[PDB]
Amino acid sequence: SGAIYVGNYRVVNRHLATHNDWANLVWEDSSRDLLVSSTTAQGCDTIARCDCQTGVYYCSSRRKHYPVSFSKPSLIFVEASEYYPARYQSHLMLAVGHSEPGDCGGILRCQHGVVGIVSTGGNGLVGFADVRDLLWLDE
Ligand SMILES: COc1ccccc1[C@@H](C)C(=O)N1CCC[C@H](C(N)=O)C1
Ligand SMILES: [Zn+2]
Repeated sequence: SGAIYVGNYRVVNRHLATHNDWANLVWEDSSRDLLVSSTTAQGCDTIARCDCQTGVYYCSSRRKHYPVSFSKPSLIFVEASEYYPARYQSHLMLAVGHSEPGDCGGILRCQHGVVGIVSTGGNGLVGFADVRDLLWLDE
């Protein structure tokens, strides 16, 4: 679990969005596993606007943060799960690291701010849904 809170927006994994997220929907994209909802309170987070390929992510299944080198946002095949059919997920970045069911929503940060959230795992890999291209989150 986990979310980004920036301005009057909440960014979550689309497959973990609640009834309240859907009732306050701003934007969603199944191909990216992202959903953004509106909030009444002002958020706690800053979004990175950069091309960093290293950072640190939070892994809830270890209660620890790990440093990672990750690929640039790209179109990657993701196997079927209970939440999606087998498909290509866009704007996804991969790295070597631990991620299991439950770790989705953990934040990946570089020195400039939030980069994205955990969206895929298994096989000693961890995948992050990028949010750095969503410039409107800042306004
Ligand atoms: C079967 O899921 C796992 C198995 C081992 C390890 C980890 C997982 C989880 C985290 C995972 O990668 N996904 C399930 C939730 C939606 C994800 C997506 N973006 O399509 C895919
Ligand atoms: Zn950066």
